[PDB]
Parts: sequence; structure tokens; C-alpha cells
Amino acid sequence: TLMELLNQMDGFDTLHRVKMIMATNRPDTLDPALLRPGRLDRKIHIDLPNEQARLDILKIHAGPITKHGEIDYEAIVKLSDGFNGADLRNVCTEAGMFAIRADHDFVVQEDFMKAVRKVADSKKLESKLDYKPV
Amino acid sequence: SSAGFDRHITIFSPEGRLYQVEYAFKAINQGGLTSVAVRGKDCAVIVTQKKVPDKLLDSSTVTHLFKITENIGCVMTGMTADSRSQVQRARYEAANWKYKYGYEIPVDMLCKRIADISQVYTQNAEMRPLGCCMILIGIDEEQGPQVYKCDPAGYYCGFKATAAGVKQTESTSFLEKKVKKKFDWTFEQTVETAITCLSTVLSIDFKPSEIEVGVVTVENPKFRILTEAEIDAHLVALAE
Amino acid sequence: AERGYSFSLTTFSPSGKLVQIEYALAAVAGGAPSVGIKAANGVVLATEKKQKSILYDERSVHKVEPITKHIGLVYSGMGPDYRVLVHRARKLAQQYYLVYQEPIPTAQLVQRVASVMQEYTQSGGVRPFGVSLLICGWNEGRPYLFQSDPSGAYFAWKATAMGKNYVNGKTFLEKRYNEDLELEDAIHTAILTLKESFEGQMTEDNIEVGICNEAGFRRLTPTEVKDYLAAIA
Amino acid sequence: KRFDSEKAGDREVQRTMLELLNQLDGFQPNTQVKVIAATNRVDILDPALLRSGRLDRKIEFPMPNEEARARIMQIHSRKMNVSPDVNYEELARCTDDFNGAQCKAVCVEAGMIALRRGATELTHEDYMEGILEVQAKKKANLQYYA
Amino acid sequence: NQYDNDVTVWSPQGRIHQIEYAMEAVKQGSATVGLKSKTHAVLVALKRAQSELAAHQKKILHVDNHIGISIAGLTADARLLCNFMRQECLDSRFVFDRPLPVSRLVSLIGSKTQIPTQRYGRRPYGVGLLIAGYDDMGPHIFQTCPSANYFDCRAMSIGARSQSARTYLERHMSEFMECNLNELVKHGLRALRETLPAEQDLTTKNVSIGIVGKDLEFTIYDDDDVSPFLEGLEERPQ
Amino acid sequence: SRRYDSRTTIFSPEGRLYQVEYAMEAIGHAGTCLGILANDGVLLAAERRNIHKLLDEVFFSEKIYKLNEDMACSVAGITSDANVLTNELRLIAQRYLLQYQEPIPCEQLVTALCDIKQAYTQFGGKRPFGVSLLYIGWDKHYGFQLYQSDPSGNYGGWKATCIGNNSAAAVSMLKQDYKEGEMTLKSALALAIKVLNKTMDVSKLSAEKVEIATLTRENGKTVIRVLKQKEVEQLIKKHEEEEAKAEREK
Amino acid sequence: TGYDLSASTFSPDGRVFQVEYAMKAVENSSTAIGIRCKDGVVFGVEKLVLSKLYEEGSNKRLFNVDRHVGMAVAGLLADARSLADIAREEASNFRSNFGYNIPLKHLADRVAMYVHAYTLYSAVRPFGCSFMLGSYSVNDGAQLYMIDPSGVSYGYWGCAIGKARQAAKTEIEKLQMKEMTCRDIVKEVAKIIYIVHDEVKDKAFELELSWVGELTNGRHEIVPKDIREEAEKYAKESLK
Amino acid sequence: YDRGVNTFSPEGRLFQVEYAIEAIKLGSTAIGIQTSEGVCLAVEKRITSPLMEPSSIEKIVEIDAHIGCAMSGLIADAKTLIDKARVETQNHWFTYNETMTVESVTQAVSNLALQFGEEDSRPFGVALLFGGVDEKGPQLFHMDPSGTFVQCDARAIGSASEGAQSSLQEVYHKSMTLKEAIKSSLIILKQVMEEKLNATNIELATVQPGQNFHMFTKEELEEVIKDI
Amino acid sequence: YDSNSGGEREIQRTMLELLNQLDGFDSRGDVKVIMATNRIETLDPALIRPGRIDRKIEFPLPDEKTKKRIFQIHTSRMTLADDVTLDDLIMAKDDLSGADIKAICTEAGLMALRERRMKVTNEDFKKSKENVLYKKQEG
Ligand SMILES: Nc1ncnc2c1ncn2[C@@H]1O[C@H](COP(=O)(O)OP(=O)(O)OP(=O)(O)O)[C@@H](O)[C@H]1O
Repeated sequence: TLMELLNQMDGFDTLHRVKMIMATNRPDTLDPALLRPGRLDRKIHIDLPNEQARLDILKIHAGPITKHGEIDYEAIVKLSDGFNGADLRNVCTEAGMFAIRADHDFVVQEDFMKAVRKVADSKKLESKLDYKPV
Repeated sequence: SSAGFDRHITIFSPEGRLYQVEYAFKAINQGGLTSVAVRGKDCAVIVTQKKVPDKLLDSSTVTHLFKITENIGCVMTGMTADSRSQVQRARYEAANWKYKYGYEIPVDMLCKRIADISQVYTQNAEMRPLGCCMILIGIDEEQGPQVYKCDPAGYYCGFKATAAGVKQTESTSFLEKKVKKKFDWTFEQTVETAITCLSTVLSIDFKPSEIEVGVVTVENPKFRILTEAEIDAHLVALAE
Repeated sequence: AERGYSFSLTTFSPSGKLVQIEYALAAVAGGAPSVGIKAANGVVLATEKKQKSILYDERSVHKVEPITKHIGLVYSGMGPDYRVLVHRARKLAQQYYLVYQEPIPTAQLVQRVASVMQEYTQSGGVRPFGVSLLICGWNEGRPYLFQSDPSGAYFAWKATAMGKNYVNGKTFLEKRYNEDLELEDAIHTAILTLKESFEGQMTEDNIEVGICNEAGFRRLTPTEVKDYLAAIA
Repeated sequence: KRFDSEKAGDREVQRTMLELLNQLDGFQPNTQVKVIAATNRVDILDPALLRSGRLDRKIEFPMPNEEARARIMQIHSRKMNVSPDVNYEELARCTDDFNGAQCKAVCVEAGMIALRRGATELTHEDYMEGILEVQAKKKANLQYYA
Repeated sequence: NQYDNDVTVWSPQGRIHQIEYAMEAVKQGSATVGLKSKTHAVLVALKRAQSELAAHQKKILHVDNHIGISIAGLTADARLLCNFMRQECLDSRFVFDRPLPVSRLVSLIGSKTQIPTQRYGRRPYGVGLLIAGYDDMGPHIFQTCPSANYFDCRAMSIGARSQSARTYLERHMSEFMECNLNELVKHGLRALRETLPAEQDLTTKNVSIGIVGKDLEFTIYDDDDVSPFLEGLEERPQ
Repeated sequence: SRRYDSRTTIFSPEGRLYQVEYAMEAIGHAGTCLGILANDGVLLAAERRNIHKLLDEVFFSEKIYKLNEDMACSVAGITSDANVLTNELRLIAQRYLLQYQEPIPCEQLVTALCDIKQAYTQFGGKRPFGVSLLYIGWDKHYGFQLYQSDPSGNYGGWKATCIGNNSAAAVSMLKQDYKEGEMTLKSALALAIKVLNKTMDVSKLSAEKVEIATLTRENGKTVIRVLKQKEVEQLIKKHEEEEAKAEREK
Repeated sequence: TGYDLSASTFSPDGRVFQVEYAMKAVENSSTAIGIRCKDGVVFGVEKLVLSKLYEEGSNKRLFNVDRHVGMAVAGLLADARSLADIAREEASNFRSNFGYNIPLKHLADRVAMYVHAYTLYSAVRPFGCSFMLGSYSVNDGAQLYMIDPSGVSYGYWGCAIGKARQAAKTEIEKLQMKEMTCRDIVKEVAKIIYIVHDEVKDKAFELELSWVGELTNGRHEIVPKDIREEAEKYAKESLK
Repeated sequence: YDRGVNTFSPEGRLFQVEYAIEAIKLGSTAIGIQTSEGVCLAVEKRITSPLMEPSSIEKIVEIDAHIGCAMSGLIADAKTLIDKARVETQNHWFTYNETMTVESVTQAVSNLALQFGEEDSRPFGVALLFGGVDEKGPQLFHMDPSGTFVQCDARAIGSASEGAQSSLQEVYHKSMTLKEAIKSSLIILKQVMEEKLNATNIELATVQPGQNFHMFTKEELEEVIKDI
Repeated sequence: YDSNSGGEREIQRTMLELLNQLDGFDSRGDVKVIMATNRIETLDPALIRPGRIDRKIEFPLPDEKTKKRIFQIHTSRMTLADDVTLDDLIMAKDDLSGADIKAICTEAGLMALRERRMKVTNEDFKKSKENVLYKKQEG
């Protein structure tokens, strides 16, 4: 199957108008064929969310959620380091999914930092083998 | 290619490689720190930072800038448990130099002696190689300031500007262009570059309280640690 | 005493070969090229030291570490294991100079050092050195050139080489270097053969040239190093 | 996902799993019909399993407490005829590295020798007997300990 | 299964199996129940033998005048530590001309067994010592384990199926502090009598009892010396 | 720490010595040395391992070591490995001459070294010595003696020798050329050159690849003759003349 | 496979599992935290109840090593007692060769060096004890150090150990380390300890407390519970 | 799973000691008897071939003047303990001007029971039967390689010791006279041996407070042979 | 292993199933099985109890009398010269099996084919013997 991809992108053909995007866990298996330009011209690795970007992604998940008038996001940014942008949202949702036990409609961020700190740190215990090659 | 106990002990691979020291090389990444060493004409600047996960952290106890000699400071990387063990032996060897030879140590020979002991850790397979990274400075008579580094390969090293560790690979290539050209180095020049190499890698631009900036200059040769108040002055000086 | 295990880690292969020592020979081949030439008046050694980044300064670390005023030396392989036996031989020549009050012979250094080194291969619980020494010096008017190995054997060559492509370089030194020539020629063909496997950049800091005159060893400064080779070879 | 290619025999199942996770990625409707997963050991775990639609709630399940080991076996033997003399504390303290299912094995062991006993009703001492029976292992002999 | 080889290796769960395997040796020893009151202390042990002709092996042995001890498990390391135990007695008895309070005494024992629980090539010590003694504040009862943890108690028990004895303890040990020596003795052996099978004695020679007091020096009681203690007791029911 | 040792000291359940078997296999390779029975003298020769003409050859006798004025040795194996043993036995000989002021006889000499080597075999897991080296010399009592060292700790002393495994054909040659009381050391020298002229793989018998060290008995100097290749070449051509004369029969 | 056996042996991930297993070994112990006020240092220990088990006041984890320093330990009790002897003997060396109170810093450093040293050889094992170190003095002040089985020497105003850790130090931000005197810190800590550590896992338990500072005149001792009886008074009424 | 040879078993106990008890099964059997008049002890020499010299192997040697002993399993293994114990009791006689008791030999050997290890090597698997006459009269003691001592009236070792204790307690009683015990030993011996009874197959070790030493002498056994 | 197959432990499991096949449960049929190898120490003792528990033989090295017999049996069909003696031949040889003394005779007859002679002389026999003698002694 490679040979079809490889020969059609080493053509003998104009792919200029068409566009292609490739994704993987690691660029270990891609061979010198796909790591070569042509087929794969550019490479953009994802990086861990910066704390400045972490504040942003936090902001977009606080919108639909209902909170108390007293809110401080920086507490979460400082307490949450190295997490994945998905894992941040899972933590926000877990903060809300912890409020249903308290049955309260409006939820303060104190209860949030409770669920955040505890559960997120549990994610760190399950974070083994997260280191991935370049 | 691996055969026998060579993964568990210190020997030569079928290709001649050593597995333990290459593991200790990446042992620094578990510390998650960064250290940059820049030397000027009359000066040398050392910049680092620290992590403050809890508001209960004391800035004084967790400071990563260690002072071996009144005129010679140092810094470390990776885990601190291993660095501390090397601290007291650095100091001990400084004092024995001062006792035996009656004069201050060039610091050139300090990293060499230390690196010999590091060879012993590399040789014996029944003891831990101690993969902490040693970074030093020094002052020599009419030789200007000096910057040394030591890695747990059992060897000594020292250059103009050298930065080794987790993210230091990218800071290096950034420094190589700033050094030359023809660019000369003064005091405020080096101080102002210390943050540029950190920003290009990080670009966090945060409170100066987390970062520690060491310097060694020949005015009063005594090593001095910079206060946050003056550090912030340089930080607002570089941003116009 | 460590606990004092001291069990030899090198078994004898079914063919009689040594395991760890041949692997250490692989570390010698993976090291850096270093040539030497014994001709006429004295011995000339040529090492190579290249920096991995432009931030490096070679005025600090020296590859040529003379053990005596009239006895120099270079190496190939890993450096850490080199420094060890350096300080060793320094303490080792001093008993000779203390008992006899006479400069120790180059051939004596080899025997003493390689005996301790061979014992270092037989000593239990520790790996041999991965460094092949090239020893020189002038004694009794006739200078000398020796070459050591991790197993501890010692040879005598007019012109030899270690490091990568040392078998290719050796055929070059055989044909291109012969009989006996002055120290100037000794420098010349040394730098030519070193420029064989060297990169397309040759500076005073890329290599160093050590020389043993019958007047004694003198380590040349990078100034003269770039003066002879500029205009390399 | 092993490490080095090629290849993994499960690799088609890793692609299928990563296609499942991809289903929870590129497609929103997978937010319906919950799916539960369970592993005997987390030694090998795909890092990609961390998400709200992927694995989220995570609990490490240790050995049951003594209080638990007492009650679970009582809920297991509640159908069986038992003499109304038990300590309950005894067995609970006497259980280390034991499992709740081992407790079921102990309740059956109690009835296994009850056949040769002839007693139509289970007794207290039968329990501890069965405990020491299957655990821990066997056998050798009681000597050298005076 | 290969990580249980050494004493130095930490299990993936952090539990070193060498100590646990020694605890099994403690459980294979005879059931012995020690107890103390606010005034006098009574220790009880059980004698066992392999053949009928063989004399039952004694457990409780006298060290200090006010310090008796029981034993279970390996007798090798037991008598080794017993030589150490004698040493520490006569030590302060010579230098300070006074005995040692057991509190500070067993700390020395735990530090003694700390080294062989850590250094490679060394093994732990299987131990069933239950130590009793009188300082100025009265009696003390401790316990010994290969883990080198000593716990101050009023009563403790080790050996085969010795937990069932504890079950009799909890309710009785609170009310046995006021009683005098007499009933305290038989209350000691009442815990063992439920450890052994109920269809047989429990003779005079298969059992060891000792009594120690503030004003009463410790004397080893065995055989006919147990006859005054066993007499006047009620047999176990069916 | 017990799992790291390969147990080089303990035996092999087959009855053989595991380390020692591989040890002897090293002597089978590398070094090659010969020995023969000669009257009023003794002869030794070896094949140089580095036949490359770029060497300096400043070491004089290389594969032939002289441990004493009355005795010498022919080494086969790793050079430095021997070089521990040469200075060792050299000190033992010199402390005999120190204590008794008498030349050490070959017997107890050799056996002393052999027990030293045996020590490394029965304890310590140490690397035994895989160097089997020869022995020559003269004593007042027994006169000329020939001995041989073995890794196993037994001395392999005979009147002839096989070093290394390439010389096992020289032993079969020596059983056909066996002689008792005939020297003419030059006859035994043309014999030993006849050995390498056939059994050795290298042909033409290059005089620079071998070294012949003879020791003739002299009172009381015990002259040690180290010969140059110039007079060996004419001797080799005399041997080849003997070969050319032997083919003249048929 | 076998990489986790010897602590001196590295792992393909560039660390040592023996330290790692030793860490959670201390986590399974009962919760023992620490906190320091301005004029002193507060210690606390929670003692579990399994069966009875024995007499109250036995094998408490609160040990007194020095005049002004004490040991609040967690994890395996034996190793803690042995290390308490080690700190005792070290403090004795200081008092012998100098004759004044050993500063907290170099004390915990001397211990930390041993903690790290028993992890550089295959003979001995990493320690399974983590303990709190704190002291107060008039020419010193209030310092609290936290020592971990890896051998890292640092310290905060408060720290938490045992099965309840993150949840144990969560409410610490609510408490004022500075304004609140030590007299009040006692009850402030005890009430949360009574509320934390849920009784479903352990039905019964017992709580120990210790303090040193200016009120005791530098003398470190376990605060007498018959005195003031602070905990149960406010802790039994703090459940609502 | 060979662990430091000193390491506990999972069950458990000392590996090498547990294994060393099995070496008693392969050794010769010996049956001692304690009598009020004295202590009699017998063994089977187990003669393999007529090449064997009768007086070359003796399973019973007297450690102290009034205290004997009997070994088990391997011979040279006990040699080391034998000759050293006699020195122990001797020095006791020097310091206290009085001989060592039968019970004292027990702790004497128990202190040296297990000295094996590596730092700071194999435990002996020879069991010991201590005979002798202390201040309380004729006594017979038994000890094991693990170091556990126990006082036995009539104890057997070796291979058939399990079967020998069997027929032992059947015929054993406390009113045993010494002359009766003597001929009671040989009854079991002749059942457990393959060779015919002769003066070279077995030996009798007897000791009494009023008859000593004794030890034993030749031709005395020859009269016991015809007593069957 | 040959070609691409794995692995060391799967190899063992096919051998173990060979034992249960051979043990065995439940077959009384024969198919008598004989096993042979050079080194018995490699095979696991797990294989011996099912078979062969009754009989295993060891092959000793031949002595002077045996080697004399061996030469007799091979040279029975061959024609040799009168001067060939059987004493010196077996004396010069040390630890040789039947096929070795066989191969030296085969090469003696092969060399005798160069002269086209059916009777092998002792000089030709010894010169041929030296070829295999040099063969084993060359490397
Ligand atoms: N006593 C004897 N009499 C006659 N012939 C014998 C005697 N001993 C051995 N032989 C012959 O010598 C031969 C020895 O065979 P050899 O051991 O050389 O085979 P091989 O090539 O090693 O076989 P494989 O390679 O399968 O092990 C046998 O074929 C046998 O016929």
C-alpha cells in the first residue's frame, strides 16, 4: 500500500492542488520514505500547553459552565502544570461532575480547586510512559 | 546490541558503548530545569530558575545556586539529591587545596579532580554512577573569568559559553549567533542576554522571583547572588 | 574492604579471545585519529581535536599531556579513561626519579604502566581502559616510539596510527613514510595523513603537533601549528 | 503497542483501538451509549486512553480491608447453614494477602471436610481450618522450631 | 518471583518478602500468651516435642532477676540474641550498678536486628521473644518480630493460631489489671487452652509459666511447679 | 551480587575444568615456540608475531625472555600477561640467589611459579594465565633441563615441546627424528628449521620472522648466544641445499 | 527485567525503581503532617487502631533526637528508630566538637547525606522512612525541613505525609502560618486531622502532638494532652 | 532461585539447613538408649567391601572423659566439631577445676551450630547424640544440624530412625535395666541391616558412673553376639 | 534458528510436548524410540524420567587393543604391504575413532590410485597418514 502512496507522490503526477495531512503517535515507523520531503514536506510537533496558553484553554471551558461570581483561574494554572489540553477539559468537567454531589446550582471555584487538585494529581499517577520520541 | 549483564553493570557493549552513562545523561530530564552559562570579557553570568508548586516553598531553601568558594560559585542540574552529595566534596577539595598548597584553587583543576572521582563512579559496577551535572565558574590571575562544566562521564570541560541539559540544546544554537558576528561582551551585555536565551526556549516572561541569576566579575571578586529588586531592573531594561 | 567482590568479569571465549578487551578495541577505533612518526633525530606526534560547536575553546583542554620534560605522549579513544593513567604515570615515574635521580627510560614507562594496566584488566569487577596510548621520548641519543593497547601489549613502530580508518592510514604511512627523515618532513607527512580522514576545515585548533627533540619534548603552540600547515602539508 | 517495528501482531487491534479512540475524536455522537473497560494490570497501558470519552474515572483496587473480608464471606455463606457462633474478627485479622474470592474458596473448603465430618451444620473451627488449608501453600513439617 | 531473592530488593508493592517469610516462622512456633497487671506480670508459654520419649522443649528462660522472656521459632538466633541479652544486663549492672528499663533495652535489640535486615548477604532473625520487666513505673510487656518493631502492651500473643486467644483477651485484659497474681496465672493459660485442640490436655509438662513482680523476683515454673496453678480449674465445655 | 559472577573458579559437571579448557585454546593459537635435545648446549626458537617491516626491532629478543643468567624462557600467549609472570619469577629467582647465594635450579623454580598460577585457579574468580611458556637452563646435578608451564598449574616439562597446536605435527616429526645423545647442535638446528619449513604455513622460511636463541654451557660464564639473521640465512640455504639433495634420490 | 533489583543499577528510563518503591512504601503509613508557626514548630502524628491493639502511648512516631530538634516520622518504624539513633550520634558529635545547639540546616544535611549514601550501593537498600524536621531558637527562628527517602533536603512552612497527603495539606492554605500563634495552630491542625482520614477505613485511631519553641524555652517535648486538652474539645465540636 | 544460600524459604526457613536434614537420611543409623544404670549406644558401620578395615571407621568417639557422643551422616563433617568440643570441655575443667556437664556440651555446640555465611560457608548436616553422666546420673541427649536441642531417652538417627523409633517406643519402658537395653538395641539393628551380624558390623558405646572407662573393649561384643 | 522463526522458549515448548508425546498419555505402542547426541548435559533432566529411565549408555574412548581390532576390521578387505605393522600405528595415534583410521586408509588408496597400485606401501601409508594428521593439527 505504501508503494501506491509513494509512487503517486513521487509522480508523474501533480498533487499541487490537493492537500494531505498525516498523524501518528510517533515518527518512528514512517521510514526514510515518508520522513523525506515531497510526500511529507513539513513537520509540526504538538507541545505541552504553556501556562499562558493554559489560561486561554481554561477560559474557553469556563464559558458554558456555571460558576459563582467569585472566580480565579490563575490558581488552577499554577496548580496544573504539564497537563494535556484534553486533560485540562477532563479536569474542568470533573470539577463540575464533583458539584453534582453537592447538588448546588452555582458552584464556587473552591469546590473546583478541590476536585481539580485531587483528580488531576491522580492523572499524574496514571501518567506513566507519557514520554514520546521526536 | 547487548549481551550479558552489560545493561545492569558498567562495561563495554559489543560495539563498545556504555549503557549506564547514557541513562544518567537523560537522568537530568527528570529534574525539569535549565541552566545557561555565559561569560563576558571581565565578567561571567549564570542564570537558572526554580519550580514553586506550592505557596509553602521557601525561596531560600530551594535556591539552586550553590557557593563553593567566596570567589567561586556554582550551579547544578537534574535531581538535587545527587548534586548535594557532590557539593560537600567540591568544598572539601577546595579546603584541602587551600591547606596543602596554601593558595586558592584555579577551579580549572577542581573539575578535573572531581572528574577523576566521577571516573571511579563510572568504573565500579557495584555503585551508582551519580549522574548529576556539575557546572562551575572561576577567576584566574590576569586570565579573566572562566566557565567550566562537568558531566558524569568522568571528564572535565570548560568553555566560553556552554549550556547543557534538557532544553539547553536549543539555547546553544541561539547563543552561537549572539556571540559572533564580532559582538563584544560587557557586564550589562551578558546580563541582558541571559534572559534572551531563556525566552527563546521558553517565552514565558514571568516574575523574576522564580529565576536566579548568578554573576562573577572582577570588581570585588567575591561571588554575589543578585537580589530580585535589581534583577527586575535588568528585566525592564531589556524590554523597551 | 566497596564490598570487595573482585571477580574477573572477562571470561575466555571458546576461541581464546577476550570479550571486554576486544570491545574496548572497538572503543579505540571509534575514538579520534592520532598519528606518530619516528624518524632520524626524534619523534613527531600528531593528534586531532575538533569542537562539536563554535562555542568551544581549545586553549583550555589539551590532548597532548607530556609525562616528563623529555617524554611526551598522546592517545586515542575516550578521554576520561585517558586522564586516569595520565595521573598514574605521573606518580609512576617519580619513584624512578627519586631512587635513581635519573630521568626514567621511555621503555621503562611502558613496562610499569602496562603491567598495572594488564592487572587492571585482570582485576575483578572493573572494565579495562579503552585507550590505546602512543608513547615517545628520547633516551640515550636514540629516540623511541611505542604503542599500547587495552590488553596491555606494547609495540614499536616507525609510523603508526589509531582511530577511524587506521588500517587505511597505515598503508599510507607504510609507503609515504620510510627510511628516516628530519623532524620537518616528519611533521609534513603526519599532517597529510591526518588530513586524509579530516574534514574540509583545517585550523590551528583542529589538530595539534607534538615533537620530541633529542633536546627533550616541546609542545608546539597553535601559532606554529598553523604556521607549518596553512598551506597544509 | 510494543516498541519497535515491524511488526506487532496486535497492531491491527491497536489500529482498531486507535480507530475507536478516533471515533471518540473526529465524531461527537460517540458521546452516547457508554462503554466500560477493565484490565487486570496497568503494566501496559496506551497513553492515548486519557480523555472524558476515553478512560477518565480511575481507581486502584487494593486488597479488601478486614472489615470487608469479614462481611463478604458472610454474604457468601448467608445461604449456607452456619452454627450461630463465629468471631468474624478472627478470620478478618487472620487474612493477609488473601482475596475476596479466596474467601469463597474458604467457605467451600469448610463444606468439603464437612462431608467427612458428617455435621449437617457448619462450625466456627471449620472456617479457620480451611483458611490454613489452602493458604499459605504447603507443606514440609513442623520441626527445628521446638 | 525473582525479586524476592535478596533482602535488599524492594518489591514493586514495597513489601519485602524476607520479613514476611520470617513471620511465618513465628506462626509455626508454640502459642504463648503474656500478660501483666498494674502490679504483677505473668507470662505463659507452651512446650512441644517430636516424640513421646523426648522431653518437651522449654521456652521461658531466666535472664535478669526481674526480666523473664518467652521464645518461639528458631533456637539458633534465639540463643545468640540471648547471649546479647545477658550482656546488656550485666553491663549496666556493672557500670551503673543498676538494671536497665526494658523500654530503652529493646531499642538496642531493634538496632541490633536492623543491620541484618538491610545489608546484602545478611538474613533477618526469626524471634518469638516476649519480654517482661519492672522499672520504677511497674511491669512492661513487649513483643519481638523480624521486622524489629517492639510494641508496648499489657498483653500479647504469638505462635500457632494465637489470634483466637486475643479474642478471649480483649474483654478480659481490661478487667485483669485489678486481679492479684493467683487468678492472673490461670487467666494466662486460659488463652492457650483454646488454642490447643479441646479433646486433650494441656498437661503439666507441656506448658511453661513464670511469675515476676516488683517485690517478687522472676522464677521459672515448670512440671510440678505448675501443679499449684492448674489445680482448681474448670474444664472447657463441649 | 552473586548473580553477576560467572563462576569461573568452580568445575564443569562433565569432569573438565571449564575456564582452563578455553584457557588452553588460547595457547593453541598465537604463540609458536620449539625445543629440542642438544648436548653441550640448548636451543630455542620462536616465530615473530608482527612480521611487518615497519617495526623498529629495538626490543632485541622479544618472544624470548631471559629470567636469569643461567636460564631463559620462550613465551606463548598474551605478552603483558607473561610480563607480570616474568618479573614475578625473576624476583623469586633473585631471592633464591639472595638467600642462599647459589643459582636457583630449574626444578623448584618452575614448580614455584606453577603453584602461583594454581592459586589463581582455586579461589577468587580471577582471570587465570593463558600463557604457556618454556624453560631452559643448566644445573650441577641434572645438567640441561627442559620444562614447560601449563595454565592448569601442572608443569608440562619434557625433553621436547609442542607450541602451539601448530607444532603437534612437529611432535610426529620429532618421533621420526628422535635421537639420543647426538649434538651437533647444528643438526638439531637444521631439524628445527625443517619443522617450520613444512609444518608452518608461512613458506620460504623468512629469517626475520623467526628468532633463534641458543645457550651453550660455559664455565662459569654460561654463554648465551643470540644470533643475527645474516648467518641464519646461509644456514637456511644450507638446509634448502639439503632438501635439494634429498630430492636427488628418486 | 532485573533493572529494579539493585538500587545502584539504572533503568532504561534513567532512574531507580528502588527509590520509587521506597516512596510509596512511606505513603501507605498513617498520615503524619507538620506545620510551623512564627515562634515555634508544631509536630503531629496519627496512630491507627487495628484490634485494640495494646497500651496507649506505645511506639509513638514522635521521637526526640536533640534538645531543640525532634523526629516526626512516617513509614517503617524500625528504620525510623535507627535513623533517630544516627541523628542522635551526629548531634552528639556537634555538641562534642563545638558545644552549642546544632543548626537545623546542617543537621538535616548530615542525615540527608546518609539517606543518599545508602542508595549508591547494592549492599544496603534505600530507606523507607520520611520524616519532618523543625526547630525554633532566638538566634535562629522557625524553620521546618522535609526529608524524603530519595535523600532530597528541603523544607516548607508545612508538609504532609501518609496515605492522606494532598488532601491533608489542602486546607493548609486556609491557615495563617504567621498571624496565628502556636497555641492556636495546635487546635487548628487537630480539628482537620479529626475531620480528615475517614473512619470507614479505620474505625478507631489516636492522635499525637508535639511542639517546640519559645513557650517551652527551646525545649522540645510532646505537648501534654491532659494539659488544655485542646484537640478533642474543639475537634469533637468541629464535625459540624 | 538460588538466593545467597543463607536466605529464608517462602514457607519458610533456611534453605541449606532444610536440605542438610535430608543428608541424615543417607547416613548410617545409630540408636542410643538412656538407662538408670548407664547409657548404651550402638551403630551400624555399614561395611561395603572386605577391603574395609574394621577399626578404621568408628562412629562413636568420646569427647570428654565422662561424656561420649555419636555422629550421623558424614564423618569428616563432624570431625571439625568433635575435636573442638573436647577442647571446650577441657578448658572448662581448667578454669573451674571441674568437668563439664552433659547439658553444657549442648550449648557449647549450639553456639557454633550455625556460623555459616559470606561476609563477616556451608552448615554441617551431621546430627549428634550426646551421651554422658552428669551430676544427675546417666544422661542421653539429641541435637540436630539446625541447632534445636531436645532431651531424648532413646533416640535413633540415620536412615531407619523413623522405623527404629517405631519399634523402639513399643519395647521401651522406664524400668529397663542396662543388660536388657543392650540386647534390645541389637534386635532392631539386625532388622535394619543387610549384612549378617558380626563383631565388625556394629559397636556398643556404654558408660556408667561406677564402671568406666568404658568406652568399650574388644571380645566383649563377641559375647553379646552369641546372646541372640 | 533457521530462516525466520522464534523463539528460544517456543523451541523449548515444542521439545516439552515431544516429552509428553514420548512419556506418554496414553499410548502403549512401539514405535520404539532411541535418542542420541554428543552432549547429554545440554538436555534438561526433565526428559530422563519418562525416558530413558532403564538404560542409557556412554561411549568410551578406544584403547590400544580396540584400535588394533579397528585397523584389523577395516584393512581386512584392503591389501597392505608386508612392512605395515599394527603396533606402531596405534601407538602413534591418540584418541581416534574408527572413521579416522578409515579416512587415512581411504586417502592411502586414493594416493595409490595416482600410481595405480592396489597394494598400499607403508611409506605411502605414512605419507598419507600425515595428511589427516596435518589436517587435525592445522587449525
Ligand atoms: N570398534 C570399531 N570397529 C569398527 N568400526 C568402528 C569402531 N568404532 C567406530 N567405528 C566406525 O567409526 C565411525 C565413527 O563415525 P563418526 O563418529 O566419525 O561419525 P560422525 O561424522 O561424527 O557422525 P555425526 O557427524 O552424525 O556425529 C562409525 O561409523 C563406525 O562405523
